[PDB]
Amino acid sequence: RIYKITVSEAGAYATNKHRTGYRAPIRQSNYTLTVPYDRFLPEMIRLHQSGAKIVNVTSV
Amino acid sequence: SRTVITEVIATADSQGRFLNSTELQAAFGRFERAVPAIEAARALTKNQDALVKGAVQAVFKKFPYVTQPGEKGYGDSNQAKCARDIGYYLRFITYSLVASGTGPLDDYVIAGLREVNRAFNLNPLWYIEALNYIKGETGKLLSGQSKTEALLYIDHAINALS
Amino acid sequence: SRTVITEVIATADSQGRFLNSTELQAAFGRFERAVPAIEAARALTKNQDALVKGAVQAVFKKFPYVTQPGEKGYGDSNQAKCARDIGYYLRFITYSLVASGTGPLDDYVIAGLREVNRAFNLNPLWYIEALNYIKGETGKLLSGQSKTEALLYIDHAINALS
Amino acid sequence: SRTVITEVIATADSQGRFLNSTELQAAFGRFERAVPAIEAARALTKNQDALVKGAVQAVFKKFPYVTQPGEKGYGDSNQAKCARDIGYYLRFITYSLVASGTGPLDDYVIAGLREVNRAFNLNPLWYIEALNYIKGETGKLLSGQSKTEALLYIDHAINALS
Amino acid sequence: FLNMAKDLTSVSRAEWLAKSYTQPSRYQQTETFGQERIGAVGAIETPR
Amino acid sequence: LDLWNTQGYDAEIDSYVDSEEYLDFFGEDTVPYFRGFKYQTGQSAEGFNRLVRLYDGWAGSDTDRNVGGQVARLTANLTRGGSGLEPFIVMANSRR
Amino acid sequence: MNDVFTRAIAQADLKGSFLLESDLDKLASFAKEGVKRLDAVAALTNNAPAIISDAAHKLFAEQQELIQPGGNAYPHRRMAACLRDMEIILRYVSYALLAGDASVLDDRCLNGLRETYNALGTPTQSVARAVQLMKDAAMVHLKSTANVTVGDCSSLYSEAATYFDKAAASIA
Amino acid sequence: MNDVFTRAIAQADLKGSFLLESDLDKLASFAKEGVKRLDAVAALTNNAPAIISDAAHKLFAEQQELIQPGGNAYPHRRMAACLRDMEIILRYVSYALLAGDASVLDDRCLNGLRETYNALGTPTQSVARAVQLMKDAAMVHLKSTANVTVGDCSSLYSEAATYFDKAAASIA
Amino acid sequence: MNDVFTRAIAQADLKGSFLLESDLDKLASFAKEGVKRLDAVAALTNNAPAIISDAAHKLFAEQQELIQPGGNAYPHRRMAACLRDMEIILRYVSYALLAGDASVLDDRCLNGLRETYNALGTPTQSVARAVQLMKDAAMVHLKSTANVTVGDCSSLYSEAATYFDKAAASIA
Amino acid sequence: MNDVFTRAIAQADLKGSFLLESDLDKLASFAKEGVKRLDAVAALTNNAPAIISDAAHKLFAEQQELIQPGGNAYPHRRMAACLRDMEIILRYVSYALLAGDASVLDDRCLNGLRETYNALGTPTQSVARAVQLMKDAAMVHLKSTANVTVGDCSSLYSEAATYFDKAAASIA
Amino acid sequence: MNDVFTRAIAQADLKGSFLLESDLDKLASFAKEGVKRLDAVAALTNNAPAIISDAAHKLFAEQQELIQPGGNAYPHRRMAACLRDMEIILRYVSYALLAGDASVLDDRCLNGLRETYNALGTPTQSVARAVQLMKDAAMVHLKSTANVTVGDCSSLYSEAATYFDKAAASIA
Ligand SMILES: CCC1=C(C)/C(=C/C2=NC(=C\c3[nH]c(/C=C4\NC(=O)[C@H](C)[C@H]4CC)c(C)c3CCC(=O)O)/C(CCC(=O)O)=C2C)NC1=O
Ligand SMILES: CCC1=C(C)/C(=C/C2=NC(=C\c3[nH]c(/C=C4\NC(=O)[C@H](C)[C@H]4CC)c(C)c3CCC(=O)O)/C(CCC(=O)O)=C2C)NC1=O
Ligand SMILES: CCC1=C(C)/C(=C/C2=NC(=C\c3[nH]c(/C=C4\NC(=O)[C@H](C)[C@H]4CC)c(C)c3CCC(=O)O)/C(CCC(=O)O)=C2C)NC1=O
Ligand SMILES: CCC1=C(C)/C(=C/C2=NC(=C\c3[nH]c(/C=C4\NC(=O)[C@H](C)[C@H]4CC)c(C)c3CCC(=O)O)/C(CCC(=O)O)=C2C)NC1=O
Ligand SMILES: CCC1=C(C)/C(=C/C2=NC(=C\c3[nH]c(/C=C4\NC(=O)[C@H](C)[C@H]4CC)c(C)c3CCC(=O)O)/C(CCC(=O)O)=C2C)NC1=O
Ligand SMILES: CCC1=C(C)/C(=C/C2=NC(=C\c3[nH]c(/C=C4\NC(=O)[C@H](C)[C@H]4CC)c(C)c3CCC(=O)O)/C(CCC(=O)O)=C2C)NC1=O
Ligand SMILES: CCC1=C(C)/C(=C/C2=NC(=C\c3[nH]c(/C=C4\NC(=O)[C@H](C)[C@H]4CC)c(C)c3CCC(=O)O)/C(CCC(=O)O)=C2C)NC1=O
Ligand SMILES: CCC1=C(C)/C(=C/C2=NC(=C\c3[nH]c(/C=C4\NC(=O)[C@H](C)[C@H]4CC)c(C)c3CCC(=O)O)/C(CCC(=O)O)=C2C)NC1=O
Ligand SMILES: CCC1=C(C)/C(=C/C2=NC(=C\c3[nH]c(/C=C4\NC(=O)[C@H](C)[C@H]4CC)c(C)c3CCC(=O)O)/C(CCC(=O)O)=C2C)NC1=O
Ligand SMILES: CCC1=C(C)/C(=C/C2=NC(=C\c3[nH]c(/C=C4\NC(=O)[C@H](C)[C@H]4CC)c(C)c3CCC(=O)O)/C(CCC(=O)O)=C2C)NC1=O
Ligand SMILES: CCC1=C(C)/C(=C/C2=NC(=C\c3[nH]c(/C=C4\NC(=O)[C@H](C)[C@H]4CC)c(C)c3CCC(=O)O)/C(CCC(=O)O)=C2C)NC1=O
Repeated sequence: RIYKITVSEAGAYATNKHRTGYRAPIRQSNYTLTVPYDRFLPEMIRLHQSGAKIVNVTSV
Repeated sequence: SRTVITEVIATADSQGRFLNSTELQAAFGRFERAVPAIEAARALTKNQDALVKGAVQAVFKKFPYVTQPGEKGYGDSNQAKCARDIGYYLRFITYSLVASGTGPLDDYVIAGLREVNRAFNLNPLWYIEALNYIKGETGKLLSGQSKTEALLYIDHAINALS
Repeated sequence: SRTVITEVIATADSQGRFLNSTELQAAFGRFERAVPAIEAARALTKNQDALVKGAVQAVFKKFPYVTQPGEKGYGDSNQAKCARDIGYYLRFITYSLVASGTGPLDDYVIAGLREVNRAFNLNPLWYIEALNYIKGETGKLLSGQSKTEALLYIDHAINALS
Repeated sequence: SRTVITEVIATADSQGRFLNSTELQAAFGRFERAVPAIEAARALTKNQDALVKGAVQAVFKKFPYVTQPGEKGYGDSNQAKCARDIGYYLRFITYSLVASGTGPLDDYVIAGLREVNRAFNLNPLWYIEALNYIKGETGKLLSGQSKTEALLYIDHAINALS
Repeated sequence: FLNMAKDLTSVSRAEWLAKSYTQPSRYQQTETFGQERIGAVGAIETPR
Repeated sequence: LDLWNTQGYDAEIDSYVDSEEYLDFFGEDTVPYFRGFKYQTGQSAEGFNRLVRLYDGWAGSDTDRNVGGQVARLTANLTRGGSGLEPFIVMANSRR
Repeated sequence: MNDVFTRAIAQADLKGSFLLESDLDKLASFAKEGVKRLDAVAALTNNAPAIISDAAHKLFAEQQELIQPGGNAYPHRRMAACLRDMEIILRYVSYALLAGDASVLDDRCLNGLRETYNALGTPTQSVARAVQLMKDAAMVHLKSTANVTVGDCSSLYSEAATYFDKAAASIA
Repeated sequence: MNDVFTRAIAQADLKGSFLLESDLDKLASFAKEGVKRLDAVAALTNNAPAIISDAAHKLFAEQQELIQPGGNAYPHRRMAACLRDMEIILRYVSYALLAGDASVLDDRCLNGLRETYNALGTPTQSVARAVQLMKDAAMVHLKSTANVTVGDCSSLYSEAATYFDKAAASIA
Repeated sequence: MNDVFTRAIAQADLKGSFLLESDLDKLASFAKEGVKRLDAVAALTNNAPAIISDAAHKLFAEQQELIQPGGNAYPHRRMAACLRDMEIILRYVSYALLAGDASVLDDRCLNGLRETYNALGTPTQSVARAVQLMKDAAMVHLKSTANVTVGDCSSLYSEAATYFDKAAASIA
Repeated sequence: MNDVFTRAIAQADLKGSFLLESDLDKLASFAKEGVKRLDAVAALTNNAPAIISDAAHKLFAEQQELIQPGGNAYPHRRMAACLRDMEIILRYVSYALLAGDASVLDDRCLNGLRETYNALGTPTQSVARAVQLMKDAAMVHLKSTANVTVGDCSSLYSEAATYFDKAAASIA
Repeated sequence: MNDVFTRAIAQADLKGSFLLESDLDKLASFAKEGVKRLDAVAALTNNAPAIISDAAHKLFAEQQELIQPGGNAYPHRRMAACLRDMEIILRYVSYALLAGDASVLDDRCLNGLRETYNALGTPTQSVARAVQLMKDAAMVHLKSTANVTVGDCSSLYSEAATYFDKAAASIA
């Protein structure tokens, strides 16, 4: 199915951006992305690697 | 901060695979080399006040002009900030020695160094000359591989500030 | 091939930075423990004959159902290129020892292993039995750090075959 | 370079459409302000030598510690390069005034400014002082609006340096 | 040689060096030279 | 090629779009643009040249309606690693 | 991309020189006659569909082979692409008329266009013919003195003519 | 996500002080145990397929409802997802064991792992039981003294058990 | 990307044979002077800004044509690009010094660099001069006896000279 | 994204009727005094780093806890982020001033900033204090009667104060 | 892409005419024979692994140099690529058999394959030989009468052979 992942960044993403430098224009922290089941795992791993914080996931 | 063990784990998780022979390689090297690094950390910690005062006076030496009235080094608050900043740099050097990786250095001074110094009109050459002072001091204060461990981190700090 | 040197140069290049202290420390570790690895490589190269013959015989003992007619192990040519394959595995394991990284194994054997074995209907358990035997007499032939270094690569090849 | 007309055309082109009322009104504003800007450039061109000499002298007055032996401000070559730099800045300020956009500055001076100044250890504060001088004498050289445009461009340069 | 001598000695070295530094280069290259050569001025100056 | 062969076309597109390169430079909100006209870290010094070869100008397209078809441009350069004339450039930069 | 002012600045930078009094006078004159330039640009922009329709009708009357089966404008796709090309060329010519420099044309409009047409098989003589027809259609709207203060604007007519010619010359 | 040394640096900077001598002594003790720790993590990474396979055999022997049609380990697709999830959990356990820190586990998967399993409806108690079986197999392979010099490692088994427990308790 | 070990393996595999006894001896020797090789690589990395700055000063003294209005390194942007290239080439030289082979240098830095400069209109002779000046400023810091054990490294100096000269001959 | 004219047009369209003569007079007045608006925006822009530096010095003199280790602006990068946020707020305030409408500030900079700071752990009240300090420095710089012909611009001062106060209120 | 119908339509469009009665008759015959075409395509698809394995065995018995160290199918990786390429070519041949047209084979599979193999160092003669062995195995399976209703399908045999040898001709 499709799952909505609400993402937050509380500093791990912040320090990664501080090291690498702002490299695409800055954006707000809390945001939500819809992901299908096929792309569910890679998107999850990608968020975890980036230092992103996921506050909740909803199935619809 | 991104250190040797941490970089191992991050590389392994990036590729979605385990810890292989090379990653165990790096981990063993770090674990065996910790001892010179931590003794260097102890030596730098015990001699912190002498080092920071020497570096502060070195900055006032190679930059005599900063001290006159109307300049940035004049005032007790400004020189206290000088001492505190040199102590910060020394503390993060010791942290990087303990961690066996410049991660503490990068994340606590390097990231955001240039634009902060631009904003507050702090000349990086002051801190470069101070850190060269600590470099020369520890070249004498340390013996063996610990000297190399301290001096490599000091030179990384120089390369960042330069 | 990706070795310690190749890995550190790749990670330095991707970030566009000079080789820092941690990479130099890893390189020093590789250079220091080359000597046990090259000793292991010399031991395995010298003993390759009895090694490969024993491994083939171990495969036949563990899979006696392969030598009968109508099956893979039947024939003299099939025997000869069984031995050829085990010699390949041994040679690339020695390459891995010398290079202080599993890069030769990945690149030459592991990359494309499963689809080749599926196309020609080669049981990976045949080769796991051969490498388990080789693992057995590595202890007989090797000692100290040398033995563990060879065991790492043999286990890596078995894991990939798994 | 990034001027009023070029930005207008770039926005129209990026959206793949002709020039409408908004864009023509912007170009109209550019064509009106051309008069004060062009004759401010004329006045700045006329007094270029005095302005450059005064800016260099102001730098030395504010930074007396550069001119004694051993550092950047010492030597005929260094002082000639100082005159050349201040003339560069003035030239591109007049260019920007004529072109009615910070395109000349942004493209020739500001782009790469910090990396270059860092590499050659040129303090941006020297040029900030020189441009503040230039601002002081353009205050009295120019009247009405021309003063306004020349100040906008001088301050854009200053802001980029700081 | 008299002209070369006058330029060398008569005047100060400072303005001599200043005018030598601003002499037009023999490479007559604008800033966009090089991007006009590979034809990528537009592909670079497009707004992000 | 292996990715498309083993997992199809969609996975091949997802590799490009889920790549760390894409997210570093474009990241979910900016349109892609031509980066390779400036030095990129990890570039191979032939990437600039390969992009100049791939780029056809502002009025150029990548159409499949060109007379010969839609044909590859970088195969020999990619496989060889370069023009193959560099050793001879080194020889020339010696005596003659 | 450059306008007239940036072209002058670029030429002066090759000399390491400030802008001369004469060149500043030329730029001031360009600016003072900018309202006429704006009216010419508005004439090209506002009458663009008329210009393109006139040029298309004349082009396909002169060259019937472009709209037969096998022609370069036969199916709806090829004709749509042809009309898009004409619109694009007129759009960039108006950009150049506003800027005062043919730089926008050479940097963007005509950058890889001859090679594009050559690889496609488009008869570039016919494209240049369409561009000339557009020039003819655009001169009548540029010269129209209705609803605008009457004055001397022959220079703008000549400049627009030369931009259309530069497009056509780059094509063919 | 940070190592034991980086953790100690973290508290040291939060209080702003240089690293204390006792904390330095603890870090030196850890770096002394480091070689034992590398043997342990090498055991974990080396025997991973056997660990997963044994844990799976036992888990689907003790719970057939996952195997039956309509179960959550049915069909091949779900069974492969189960095996992959055990793989990922063991990978993170080895990562934490090498790092010596437990938050490198919670900030990697366990933060969203429970919410994911609640969305998919996977019984978290089954995943916890799978991780516990993996723990048993990991202790069995860890305590093996063949081809490695003999010595006590009680701290390492305790730490590995705590990490397995943290995974199985954060999922459930 | 090849070092000496992988290059030896590649040759041995084209032959289809194990590494010979003399090959193992050469590789053991390489690993033996690996410490001095690391000293040289650290000398190049720690002193990069000084090497680049010295090379730039001498280069722009010699060829002042490069930095006058119109020169290829004249505006701030192109001068910064110049310094960036110098740092890149020095970085790849240091990589080649670490690996013991120039394969990384040639493959990732030099194979297309000259035609890049030609495409942009950059004088390749001046780039080669800059690389030579970098070699000069790097030998002085490379031989610095302070801070390291005194010993013999003439072979390393020759190897680094070959890397720098190959860069200069490739670019020119 | 609106300005005064677009907002007025929006209300006129919701009522479904033409703009009234009172509205036309109001907007004609707005455009007549837009010269003062340009002066105010130029004053805000030309002195932006001075405003930010002054406000930072004041804020870090008053709120000393941020600077100290463990404070929100202690790690040297967090100071960089503080400065970046202050500059962003100033930039959007100047945008809104030029527009005459506060919607551009809100919809693009302030709508999520509260949740961002709360997720981060930043003290929002100190951010509001920084915004007010920026308001004070900006008022000092706009009221500078030099460099411009003297005139009554109390409306501009009030408008800028409203934008700063509204930004502070939305932040905290 | 083209099938037989779409080519016919394409030439008819080039003339600008309808499809003549003879062309419609040929297409009717094609569609009548379509069920035999489907049987041929399913024979190619169903027995594909057998075809690839037989071709590989024959090819590597014939050319043992390919599987010796230094051969172009020596390491596992090159052997996997070899088998992958054979599968890909057979798959595009099955596509062309179903379509009745060799267009997809040319456009996709053989677009630039000879230059690819020349740059890789791949012997194009051996690739063509592999295509011939695949053709032989395919004819063995396609002539099979088991599980199909007996009938004359020689046109399909000859057409399949033309696709195979066209691939082999383009490669070598
Ligand atoms: C639309 C424009 C926009 C804004 C304005 C914005 C604010 C913003 N501020 C941030 C961090 C921050 N912001 C601040 C600044 C505050 N804390 C200090 O106490 C100061 C008093 C005060 C500044 C006035 C600090 C210190 C951080 C770092 C937080 C951390 O790393 O822990 C971050 C997270 C950085 C990242 O994820 O890489 C954002 C997104 N984001 C946007 O997209
Ligand atoms: C944890 C890492 C870290 C660093 C390195 C750091 C540097 C730093 N030093 C500062 C103050 C300062 N630091 C100095 C240092 C000068 N005094 C003179 O005697 C010398 C020439 C020179 C030192 C060598 C001065 C003059 C100031 C006052 C800046 C001002 O004008 O407000 C400030 C402004 C914020 C504040 O202290 O209130 C920063 C950001 N801050 C950090 O959080
Ligand atoms: C890079 C290193 C490398 C490896 C490891 C490798 C394995 C390998 N062995 C092969 C032959 C083979 N090898 C075997 C293996 C033996 N036969 C029996 O006596 C034993 C039970 C069994 C081993 C324990 C068999 C059964 C074949 C038959 C394939 C065929 O008939 O085509 C083949 C097919 C090529 C050929 O026809 O010779 C490959 C790819 N090839 C490589 O290039
Ligand atoms: C058009 C764009 C542009 C600008 C603006 C520019 C400035 C510039 N001036 C330079 C030299 C210099 N410029 C100065 C300036 C100093 N002289 C002292 O009297 C003062 C304290 C101070 C001036 C206020 C100095 C000392 C150098 C020599 C630095 C060195 O070689 O170590 C350099 C280094 C390269 C060279 O030596 O030519 C640059 C890039 N270059 C450009 O291409
Ligand atoms: C990884 C290996 C690698 C290298 C080294 C490399 C160099 C490189 N240099 C470039 C431009 C340049 N390079 C230079 C440097 C030269 N001109 C100066 O006069 C000097 C004589 C000389 C340096 C010593 C200059 C001035 C430019 C700007 C050219 C232009 O765009 O006009 C560019 C074009 C993109 C850009 O402007 O950033 C590349 C890709 N690329 C690579 O992939
Ligand atoms: C909103 C977009 C916009 C437009 C369109 C615009 C055009 C414009 N045309 C003007 C008059 C004029 N317009 C023209 C041009 C005409 N003369 C000939 O009849 C030609 C057919 C034609 C030009 C090709 C001339 C000659 C003047 C008189 C001004 C002069 O001669 O200097 C004026 C000044 C009014 C005055 O005479 O005092 C403007 C502002 N301005 C704008 O902001
Ligand atoms: C990025 C961090 C991460 C998370 C959050 C994670 C959990 C996780 N488990 C998943 C599915 C699954 N997970 C399981 C787990 C099995 N079910 C029970 O029977 C077993 C006891 C248990 C073994 C642990 C199953 C059966 C599915 C398939 C769910 C379905 O499709 O119905 C998925 C979705 C897979 C996809 O859509 O591609 C995720 C993300 N793995 C990770 O690497
Ligand atoms: C390159 C990868 C690598 C390997 C192969 C490795 C094995 C290894 N084990 C060692 C000692 C040891 N290793 C262990 C651990 C074992 N004790 C029990 O048998 C357990 C089953 C097991 C751990 C769970 C112990 C107890 C020692 C002796 C104590 C000590 O020397 O510190 C040593 C130190 C001997 C020396 O080099 O001088 C090595 C290198 N270490 C590595 O970094
Ligand atoms: C942190 C990473 C790291 C580095 C950087 C490192 C370098 C390093 N090289 C060493 C030996 C040495 N180093 C050198 C190199 C110097 N001799 C010449 O004067 C040259 C000027 C110069 C090199 C070009 C030499 C010749 C030796 C002695 C060789 C030997 O040990 O037999 C030593 C001391 C070991 C000893 O002599 O007992 C160190 C620490 N080791 C490390 O773990
Ligand atoms: C290129 C950018 C640009 C700017 C900056 C600009 C400002 C500008 N300010 C002007 C005078 C003025 N400027 C101001 C500004 C006020 N004076 C008070 O001291 C306040 C402190 C200050 C508010 C910030 C005032 C009130 C006038 C006179 C208004 C009038 O003419 O009635 C004028 C008309 C002068 C004339 O032609 O007679 C302009 C065009 N125009 C531009 O095209
Ligand atoms: C789901 C996929 C699908 C397939 C596979 C399919 C095949 C198919 N084959 C058929 C008969 C046939 N099939 C063949 C072809 C075979 N005869 C010879 O042995 C040749 C070796 C060989 C050709 C390669 C022939 C000759 C007929 C008799 C009908 C006719 O000749 O028109 C028929 C007509 C009904 C029948 O007689 O059984 C169908 C529908 N249709 C489908 O929808």
